[PDB]
Amino acid sequence: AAVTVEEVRKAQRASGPATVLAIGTATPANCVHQADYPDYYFRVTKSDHLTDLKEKFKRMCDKSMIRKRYMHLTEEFLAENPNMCAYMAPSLDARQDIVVVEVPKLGKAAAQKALKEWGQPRSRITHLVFCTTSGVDMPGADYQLTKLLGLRPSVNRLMMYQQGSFAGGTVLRVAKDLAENNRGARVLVVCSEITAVTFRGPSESHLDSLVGQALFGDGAAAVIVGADPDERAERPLFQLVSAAQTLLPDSEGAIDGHLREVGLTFHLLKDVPGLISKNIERALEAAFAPLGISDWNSIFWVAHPGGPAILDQVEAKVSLDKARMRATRHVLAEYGNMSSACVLFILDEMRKRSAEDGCATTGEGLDWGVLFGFGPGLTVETVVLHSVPI
Amino acid sequence: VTVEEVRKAQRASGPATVLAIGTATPANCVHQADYPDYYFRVTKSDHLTDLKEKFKRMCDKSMIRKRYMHLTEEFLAENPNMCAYMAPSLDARQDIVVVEVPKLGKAAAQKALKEWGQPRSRITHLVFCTTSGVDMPGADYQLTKLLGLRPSVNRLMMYQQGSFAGGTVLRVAKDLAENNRGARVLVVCSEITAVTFRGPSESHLDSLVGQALFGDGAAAVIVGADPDERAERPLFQLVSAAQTLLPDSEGAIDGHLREVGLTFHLLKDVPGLISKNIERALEAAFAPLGISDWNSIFWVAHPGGPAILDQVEAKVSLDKARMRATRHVLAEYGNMSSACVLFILDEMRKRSAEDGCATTGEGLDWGVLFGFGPGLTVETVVLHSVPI
Repeated sequence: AAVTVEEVRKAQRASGPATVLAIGTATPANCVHQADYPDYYFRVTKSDHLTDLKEKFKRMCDKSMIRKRYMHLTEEFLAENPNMCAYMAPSLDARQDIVVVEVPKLGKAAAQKALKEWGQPRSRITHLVFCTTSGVDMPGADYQLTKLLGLRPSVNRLMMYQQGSFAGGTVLRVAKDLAENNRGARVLVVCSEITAVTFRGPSESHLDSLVGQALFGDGAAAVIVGADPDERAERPLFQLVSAAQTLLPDSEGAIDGHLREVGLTFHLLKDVPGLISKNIERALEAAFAPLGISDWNSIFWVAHPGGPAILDQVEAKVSLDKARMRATRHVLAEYGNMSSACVLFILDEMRKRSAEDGCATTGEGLDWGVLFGFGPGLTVETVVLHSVPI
Repeated sequence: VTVEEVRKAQRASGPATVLAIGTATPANCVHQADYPDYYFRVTKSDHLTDLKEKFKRMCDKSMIRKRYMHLTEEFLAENPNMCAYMAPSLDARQDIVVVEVPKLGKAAAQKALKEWGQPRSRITHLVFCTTSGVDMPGADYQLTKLLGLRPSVNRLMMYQQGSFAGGTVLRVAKDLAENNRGARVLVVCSEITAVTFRGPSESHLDSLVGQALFGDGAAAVIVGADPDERAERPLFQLVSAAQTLLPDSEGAIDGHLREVGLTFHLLKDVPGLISKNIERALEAAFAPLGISDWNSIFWVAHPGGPAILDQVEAKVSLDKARMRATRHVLAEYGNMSSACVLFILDEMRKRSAEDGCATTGEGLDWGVLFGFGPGLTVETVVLHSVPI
């Protein structure tokens, strides 16, 4: 009645670009070393008699380029739940009972670290973006995390369920609009993935699911995003310049994922590394041409480590310097494939190594960077990042 | 090129505007007057006469005249596990909704896109919201294919949201259309009850009441900033958007996706809790605008149930005409979860047209859209009508 909508819009809106104010990561305590996983996995699933199948899983884990992973699932638990140890056995209820609890709990550990580095009180958080691919529930994990952290009972929550490995970029793309369109907004972004929904025994008939057993790991990464940082009170890490999403052509059913009574099952049709390599440059050009940037070796890289073959085939297609994917490959080695949370681990790794290596910026000395998310549909999320002087 | 130069050229200017609304439902229509007989027949529960009497009272007090349901008596005959109260059936239910949910959303999206009149290539964002099943790639991907939208459309997949997500999608579309020059957000809420349909159980009347209220439907809305005065005709403006959790409302509405499907659980007094807090939500949204006469703003309230509307309307002594659109959608469609408030929007502007009302908001200037759902979550969207 007093103010007009244009006056509200003018007042409501923020200035400046969405900025990463803090990054925090967390994993389950239980740590499984990749060198020992073929024996561990084949023992807990009672499959040591399938010798030829175990030999293939050994080479699978050898090619994985993963040194270790963290998993909430323990041998003691798995001994009590043979329905989650067989390849195809009704067990979704058992799996949901775990993830609907542990996924929010692990996200709290990651967000607690991000908030402590942030230094501001939780009460300043105005937006919560929670993303997971491990189970669904109502109220969602976003509700669980809010209660666990004690966030304001008016936080604008966004719950990303069953998204897939590309959601790491989707959450940044979402946070970018939330922080930039609302003046004092402070967005807590949380990705949390626990493999208890996809863990299952081996089968010589469904080898695509076997690679998942060699790559998927548990973990959560939290990020605090906001525009117009408070100087001397907040420490800008990266800037979210732009975000785009796209579907690669001829990639229709490349990676399918179905939530059934046997839990979450993944199905691999078509060459995923090849499909990404053939089109990565086109994604790079769409995001950096209006920027006047052509040298793909002049920008710091953040790529979802879906598998070592994806990294190799993209690094070879565009002739990347082997230092550009150093942070990406490092996270894959110490954590495995953690689905959406992976790209947020690499961000934390890149900035951590940069400050420890005396780089000029948080982006390995470079100014501009690119963040790639890869997942079902052959969806590619592309986020143009910018570093901050160190 | 510096980041600041990007930000200035990349963000939109005016307020987020609803440019079109389209709705769609399954063909099969089921009349509330016959549902007690039908429901207890297909579920083979006619031996529970005392229960059938309770259900009949549920349906008669529901203020629902008819509902649309993809589930047919023929299909239910071939799937007795979905007619039982608790029997393994998630695979069967998923097989339906992963296919029909995007398809029903396509029917509504076609309508909306037609009224919009612009080429489908101009759609830059897609927000897909459903509580009926999950899949990878999600329903957003299937709809992108079905509609022929551009690859590179920015998709947001809202799975397993609940009955408050009608407001959620608007909140999302608002920030998307306002921060990005040229963005045109296609918003689709699509719900199908084949994931919650189940037989009756004397020990769980709360699940039984869901069987009397929930219905199928999809609604599409096209949201954009800075409309084209020539090619585009605005319908509503999204001024603000806010979500909040209601105190002492823990466990009021729970929903679990299990091997027997999606089961709903009811604790506490949902209408009493929403009525007890509705005035705080109004004041929080409208006090900074100088508004305090709830009778002089149009209303779009999620019709989670008749009691909710009655008790909210009684709390603020609402002019009974303020809920006519909400209650009509409830009567003619039932509780379609997230899509409800969008159906109500469409019925508001349409009734506003054939009535000779000065605005799309029943002649009024400012309005409120409420979404109610699990966590006792309340979404509050402040709207502004458009002159007719």
